[PDB]
Amino acid sequence: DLTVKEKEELIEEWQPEPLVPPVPKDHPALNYNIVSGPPSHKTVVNGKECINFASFNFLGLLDNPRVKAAALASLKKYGVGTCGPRGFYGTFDVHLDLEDRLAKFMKTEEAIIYSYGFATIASAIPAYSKRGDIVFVDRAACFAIQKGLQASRSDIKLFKHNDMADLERLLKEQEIEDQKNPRKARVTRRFIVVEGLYMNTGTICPLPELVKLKYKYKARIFLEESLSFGVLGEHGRGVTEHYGINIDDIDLISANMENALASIGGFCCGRSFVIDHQRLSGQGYCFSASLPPLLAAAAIEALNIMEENPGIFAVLKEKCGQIHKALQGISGLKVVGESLSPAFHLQLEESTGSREQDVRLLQEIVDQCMNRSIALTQARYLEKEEKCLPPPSIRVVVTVEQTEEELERAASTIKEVAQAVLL
Amino acid sequence: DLTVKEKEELIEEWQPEPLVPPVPKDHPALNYNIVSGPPSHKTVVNGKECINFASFNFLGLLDNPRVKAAALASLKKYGVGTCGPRGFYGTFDVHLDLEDRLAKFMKTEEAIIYSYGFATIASAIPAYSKRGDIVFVDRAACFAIQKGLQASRSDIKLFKHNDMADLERLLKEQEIEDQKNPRKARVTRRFIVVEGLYMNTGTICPLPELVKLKYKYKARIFLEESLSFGVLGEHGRGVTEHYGINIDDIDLISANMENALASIGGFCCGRSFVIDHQRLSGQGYCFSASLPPLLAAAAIEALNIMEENPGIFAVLKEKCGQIHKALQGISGLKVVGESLSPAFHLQLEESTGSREQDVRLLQEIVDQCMNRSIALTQARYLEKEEKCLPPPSIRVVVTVEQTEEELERAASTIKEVAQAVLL
Amino acid sequence: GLYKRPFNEAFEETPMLVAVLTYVGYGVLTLFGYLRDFLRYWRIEKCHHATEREEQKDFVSLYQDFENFYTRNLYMRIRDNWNRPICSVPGARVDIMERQSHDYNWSFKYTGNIIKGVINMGSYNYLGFARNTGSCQEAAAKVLEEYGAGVCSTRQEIGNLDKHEELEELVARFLGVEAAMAYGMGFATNSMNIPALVGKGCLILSDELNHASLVLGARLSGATIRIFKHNNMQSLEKLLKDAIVYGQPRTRRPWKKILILVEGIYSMEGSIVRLPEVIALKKKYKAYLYLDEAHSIGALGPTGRGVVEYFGLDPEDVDVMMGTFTKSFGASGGYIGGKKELIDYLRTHSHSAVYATSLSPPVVEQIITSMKCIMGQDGTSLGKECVQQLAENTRYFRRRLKEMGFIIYGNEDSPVVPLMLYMPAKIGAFGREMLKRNIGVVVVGFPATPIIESRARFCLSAAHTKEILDTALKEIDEVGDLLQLKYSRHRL
Amino acid sequence: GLYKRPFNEAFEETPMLVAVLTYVGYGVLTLFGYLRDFLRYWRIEKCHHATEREEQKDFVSLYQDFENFYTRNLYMRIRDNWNRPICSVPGARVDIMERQSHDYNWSFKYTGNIIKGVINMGSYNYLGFARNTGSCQEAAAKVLEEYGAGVCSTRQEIGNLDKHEELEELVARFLGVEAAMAYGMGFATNSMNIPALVGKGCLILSDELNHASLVLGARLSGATIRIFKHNNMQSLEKLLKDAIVYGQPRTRRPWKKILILVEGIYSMEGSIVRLPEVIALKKKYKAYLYLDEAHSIGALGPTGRGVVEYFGLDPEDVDVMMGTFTKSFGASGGYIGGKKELIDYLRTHSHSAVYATSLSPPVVEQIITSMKCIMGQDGTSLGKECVQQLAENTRYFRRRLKEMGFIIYGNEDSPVVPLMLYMPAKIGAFGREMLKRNIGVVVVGFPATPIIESRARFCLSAAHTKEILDTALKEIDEVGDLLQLKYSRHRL
Amino acid sequence: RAWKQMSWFYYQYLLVTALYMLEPWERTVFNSMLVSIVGMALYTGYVFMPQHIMAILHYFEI
Amino acid sequence: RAWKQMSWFYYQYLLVTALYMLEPWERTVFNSMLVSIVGMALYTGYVFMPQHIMAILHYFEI
Repeated sequence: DLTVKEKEELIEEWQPEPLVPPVPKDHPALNYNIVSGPPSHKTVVNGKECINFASFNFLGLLDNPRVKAAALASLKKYGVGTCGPRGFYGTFDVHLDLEDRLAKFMKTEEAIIYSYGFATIASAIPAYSKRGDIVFVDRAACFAIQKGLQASRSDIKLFKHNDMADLERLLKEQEIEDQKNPRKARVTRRFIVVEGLYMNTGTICPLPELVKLKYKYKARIFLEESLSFGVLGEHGRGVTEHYGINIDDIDLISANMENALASIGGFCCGRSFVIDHQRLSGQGYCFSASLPPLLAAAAIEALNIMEENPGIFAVLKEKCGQIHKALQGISGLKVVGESLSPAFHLQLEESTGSREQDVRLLQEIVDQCMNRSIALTQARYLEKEEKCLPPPSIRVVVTVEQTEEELERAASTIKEVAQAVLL
Repeated sequence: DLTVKEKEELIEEWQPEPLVPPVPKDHPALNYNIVSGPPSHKTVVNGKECINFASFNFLGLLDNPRVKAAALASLKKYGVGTCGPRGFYGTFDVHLDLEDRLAKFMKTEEAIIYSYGFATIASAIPAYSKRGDIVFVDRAACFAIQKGLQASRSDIKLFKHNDMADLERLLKEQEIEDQKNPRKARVTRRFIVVEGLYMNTGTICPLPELVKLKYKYKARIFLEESLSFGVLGEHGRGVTEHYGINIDDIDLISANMENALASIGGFCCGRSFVIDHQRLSGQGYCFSASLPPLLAAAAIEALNIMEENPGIFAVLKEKCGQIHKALQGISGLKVVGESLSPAFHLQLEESTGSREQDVRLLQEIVDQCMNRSIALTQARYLEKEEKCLPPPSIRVVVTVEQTEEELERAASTIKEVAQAVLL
Repeated sequence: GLYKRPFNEAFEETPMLVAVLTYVGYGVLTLFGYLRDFLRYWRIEKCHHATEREEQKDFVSLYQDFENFYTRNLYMRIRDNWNRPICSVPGARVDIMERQSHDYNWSFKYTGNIIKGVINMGSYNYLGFARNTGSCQEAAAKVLEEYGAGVCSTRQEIGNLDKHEELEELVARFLGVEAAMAYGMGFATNSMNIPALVGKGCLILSDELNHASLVLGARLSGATIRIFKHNNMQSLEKLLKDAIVYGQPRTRRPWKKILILVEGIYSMEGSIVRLPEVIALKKKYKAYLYLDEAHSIGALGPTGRGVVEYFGLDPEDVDVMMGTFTKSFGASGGYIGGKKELIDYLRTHSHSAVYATSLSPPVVEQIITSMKCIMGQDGTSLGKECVQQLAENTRYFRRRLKEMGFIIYGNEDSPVVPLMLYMPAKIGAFGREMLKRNIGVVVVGFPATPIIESRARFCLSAAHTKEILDTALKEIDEVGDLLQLKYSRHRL
Repeated sequence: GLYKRPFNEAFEETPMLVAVLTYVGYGVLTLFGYLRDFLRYWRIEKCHHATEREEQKDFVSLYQDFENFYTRNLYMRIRDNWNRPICSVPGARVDIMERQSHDYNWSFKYTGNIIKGVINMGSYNYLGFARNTGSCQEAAAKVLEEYGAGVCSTRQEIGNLDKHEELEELVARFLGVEAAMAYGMGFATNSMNIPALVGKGCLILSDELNHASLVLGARLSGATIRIFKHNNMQSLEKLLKDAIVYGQPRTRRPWKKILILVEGIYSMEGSIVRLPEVIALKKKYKAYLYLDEAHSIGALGPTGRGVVEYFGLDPEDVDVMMGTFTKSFGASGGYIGGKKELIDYLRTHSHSAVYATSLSPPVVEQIITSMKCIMGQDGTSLGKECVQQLAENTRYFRRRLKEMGFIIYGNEDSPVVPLMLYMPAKIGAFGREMLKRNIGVVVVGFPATPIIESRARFCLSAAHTKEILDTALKEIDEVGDLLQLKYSRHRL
Repeated sequence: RAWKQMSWFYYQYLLVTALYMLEPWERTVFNSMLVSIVGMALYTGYVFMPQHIMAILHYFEI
Repeated sequence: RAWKQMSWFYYQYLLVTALYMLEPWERTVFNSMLVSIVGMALYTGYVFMPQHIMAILHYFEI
């Protein structure tokens, strides 16, 4: 084979590529916004006072005195750290109380609490779906769902965004492939992974036809309600209440407590038959510390406040209606979103050849708006990693706290700035 | 094995290294000397008039009116180009006359004429030595001999410079290896390749012991007389006449006509048994055009002039003696050469850590001497390719034309410049 | 690879008769599990398990039976030793809520009583920063009053604050490396920054026993994964040589990069990694080093800067230094330290930097106060006392147990003390018999350890005074006499 | 690979009966050579060969017998057709000194007579610049009077003059490339600049029939050498793909570089290289191109800039353009053209630039005057007339011979016309029968061509007026009738 | 004190044979199976095997 | 004119069989060898081979 001498001199030649490629200095993501003080309404960004149009705080529960008082009481009781997984002396009583409160609020049997919003749906999917199964995931699915699907080794089939003709086409092709080989088709499970209200688009999924397709073609729906959990429906139970669909048809509803509840974490709710598997095969649950008690008590108090007065959902709905109606008329931009969606997008009508020019035009608009005391933000994606990479877009986020006058002024400011910059 | 797709994408990845590495701009070899006019005594280098101490013109036959007249007559007869190899209507009558003149001058049977001085000994050695033979080449052998040895695939054994103890040691080890396997030792030929007066050192080889070693150990001497052909001996027949050795003991004497005869070419002389093989197996002879007639007639006239008056060898010898005796006393330099050698060296007594600093110190000395109307040159080697790379050194070349006063002034100029620069 | 101080570690071998009896016990459990499953299938016995809803019985079964075998027939019998609901600060003594099951551990009902003053040997507060009073708690209360609990947006967009920058610079000063970045979950740190560093066409050399986060992060990236024997430098060297020489598996091109994933302290084993030899082989073969210091960042070292201070080496030699604030500093989170080029590349191309919510403000305040206490910036001598007391506790506890006749693993300087039980009934028995004597211990078996090696891991702390250790040693001696847990040949 | 004008070339196949008779003739020669060698060994017959001197008979024999077999028994019988000593300027008509041998070609004696007015079809003056009168000769006489014959030192040290710089810039303007360098021997050019470009760890793809200089230059460098079939682009493509994919032979690393050595016109075959396809594959697979234009630099092209003008391609696509002034311009020498980076690297690291004497001054003056005549810088129309006349001569001669019934090789536009003989007796017979009729032809056989294919190469010129071609065609027709050299099936 | 020794021996039996985890009826099943097999082997030795083994055991006991 | 035709046929024989290059005694050696082998084969055909081949040749000639 090979003599020793050429082996050492081969080992000597080999020079590895550098660990990190040299990033360009003119990277907009490299410069971060330094938000002094709390990121509340009327914040201070980069030294300039700005009304907050960029933070996913739909109900305005981050700065509520009751939430802060409850978190302070729990902090005085238990402290800041849990110091262990949920299996090894890391399960406090507040964790169990919060799980029970979530299960009662969503009218289901069981709920499970994860310490990080990404990990809940990056770890729910790999637990149930294994190698050999089939997943019909929507095209415009957030990065967490994509990494969850990649972690498992199942066969991923991406259908067009909110297009049931494409889903039925894929399902029928799978029926044919099943009839080709029945013995394998007896041990293959079919999942439909959809999101209740997509972050990449701002549009809502049609559950009345997804339920019928699931019942006809022997599939199982995994729903991600992250953005629709606390905003949609009369009582804010998500998209299932908005459509009136029964809660039992959907198998696993996974959301995160960071957006509406304003406390770090995540949770998956469902029937005990589905949930109890995650307590042992969920990696983000078994192999990591539990949620700190103060955050759990803050989430419990937020759930109480959501249960007391359900009118904040109505006022958020009417503010979304007002801002969406006013934003019609931007010269150089188009609104991508719906009158119900809290957080929607502003994209470029006519895109230049390079994406970077679009990114920098939108950044110019964002900066000019910020100087005028309205703080916007641009949607940030990993260009190399996204399977379906959305167009660049400013992001407009609405909340019950912003007055009507602030909404009208935001609309007028964006109109003038966009007409000037796009000219 | 490999599927097609990875084959095309492999072909796509592969990026070749650039053809030529980026040479540094501060390379002394990159800047050439622009010698306006003929490179004769009292030349003009870089716009400065300088007495020529750098050109291998030992007898001063480049500018002799008789040589120019003979070359002009032959140019008027035949023209400039021969337009074919020696096999295809490319053998003029002047070629045969020159070969016969060389054979008569060196008192041998046959001589063979090559069109290029490097090719004569880069092509004589590969013709006789084949794969499996043994060559005991001197260590300080010029690049032409090294490339000749590399062209053949024989086993090269380098002994120490002018050290017969090392040669006898190598020969005895070869005797032992022969006694180990006699059947192979019956079909192995042993060559000793030596030079009559080395260019890399300026020292002369001891033929009285090389001849005895050849006769005792069944070897064959290949002698290169390039630098000693026209300078050494009462009649200028080379080192064999200087030592008095018979011309028959040496098998093949190869030299070039460029240095002393001042006309491009080369030649190998020997017994017809040895020479006649080169006419068919010498690549530089069979596969290249013949020497232009004007150069051959110039060489014939130079041989005539050498045959008429043999006192120029004596005067060159005494000038070498004078300059070598005067050069003793340089503060920072040492003389590497002999009182008989025409072209010798000046090297650094104490060498710094890096060779480049030595090179630039010697270049400073060369330039300062040139500004003072004495044109020197530094020995140029290929650092990457030389097997035994000599130390850097200025080169001093003597000639019958330089007056005694010019020699004394050259000695004094080099003394002052070297003492100043090395200080 | 030079060890300034001696590097002695003992992993005594499994006995013969103990392995045979372990296998007999596992066989009995497997046969009776098959019998119970057979009775459950034919509906002869009532099952306390949820069944798929009637409208979905014709669907393909969600769980294949064999997949959950070990969970239903072995783990469910001794489930009462896990998920114990404490109801107080997990200091040296924790309050455990009492629960009992009438369905043989299928469902638990909480009785009124709460067990008070349980000696806690399962919590991770190595330096004892888990307190409900002190400077850290008051500072966290101030930050909670001002900033509020939780931030509502990603780091890149508007979720970056001033506290995060203060924490990052403080961490960079703490470790000694040029720059560092902070995340909200150590699991997320690994699983979201390993895929950014490497990709297809690179080799990842991971230890035999790595945390599930490192394995998941390696799997998510496309790099080829090769496993070398646990702390066996000969195997690492052989793998490095073969990888550099023979190149990629199919198209034998050279590797783009070679990355070595190692940990500071392996929690289950207790063994400290042979860092000097790892760095020697790294420099010799031009590899890159990823060092997870979750367990060693506050415990090991004369001043608790990690394992690099423990061995005395230079932090600049380690390419990427991961770490976690959960164990020692008493607040959830994670961090990565390295040169500024690496930190900028991560700040741009880290999955959690782009798509995940950042840390909470009270948590970063607690981390900052803990780090300032350790470094002596506070001005008081709490930082010096805790590390010395933890070292004394570790040496005392390991000496006392090894001289009673038990089998203990790992380097003599690691705070985690895995005692060894070796049988499937003794896993449950040890936990129950400890809890009856007011000690809380962590017992782990097949899912996290090899089948034969079943252990009870102790985690020492600077909160444990000498009286607490004396009581725990007395009760462990009594129980070991009761259960015959003294398998040591050499010492008794 | 697009050919603007048609690219038609014909290599008609060896007949059957002719191959059989060739083999019978070679067999008879081999058997009688064995018999003659046997008689020579036993000293029954006197040998006209030199023998090693008596004091060196015990030495190992210098020449092994079999090595020289073909030289003594076959070549020596027809040696009189080679090394003919001309004694005049090799124009359209040359004077050959008459020689005869009484020892059957072992030794030649020069009779008094000189054969005058031999039509010369073996000299290389394609453009007819070989004259003893004219502007070029007078300019060379001026330079000889001023500078003198021959320079006495290497280029780097003091042997660089102004004439060399003028010639180099003139060559660079001629070809069209940025820079060019001049050497004193084309053989030396190849053998001394191929080893500088490549080394160990690179691949050299050389044609089947390359000049011995290119093969020697490739051998001197350590690069691996692979040979593809003569002008078979499928084989070149397959070799390129396999080389790029499978890498080096033992350690399958990627190649540092891939170099393709090709020629303009192959003198023996007469075939012009398919340049557009070579450049297409080069650009597709990222290889480098070395183009030897020894035979095509003055012949081919509407204005005689080479084969790149002939095909109309861009000179900047060819990486290295070798060339030789011996054939067309009537003065010995060589050159390399390319981008200035390449030329500077060669001026620094070329073996002949460092160790070999530079060109002579009268020769560079002749080259400069010839180039200025061709480019029209002189102002007179000699440069335009010569190329058109050479093209007319080539087309006329090839048409007339192909319509007589002979077999001719190569593209229809190449001046070299290899007629084919195919038998070992006819090689000698054709040469002798031509010379009896006052035509000089070059006959080549086994050492330079495959054994079966033995040819008589004609080299056309702009000096040959139509009357000279008419006479040569008449005598070739007569001889072909005499020797039965018309083996063509298709035409007669 | 003999009764406590016997009880601890039985507890060691439960720990070693994994019967500690199993429900009481599972313990009765396993004990009945073991006693049945042991009695069958004892009868087989009584009828087939020589009494010299019994003599050796009696000599060892005394 | 027949003699010139025969002489050119012989010259073609010399060219084809490579005898053109060989010295005269070499030509005599080769010619004697060829005639000897041909005569031996002719005698062998006369004694062994049937005369029907001779009849076929005679019919072809006429």
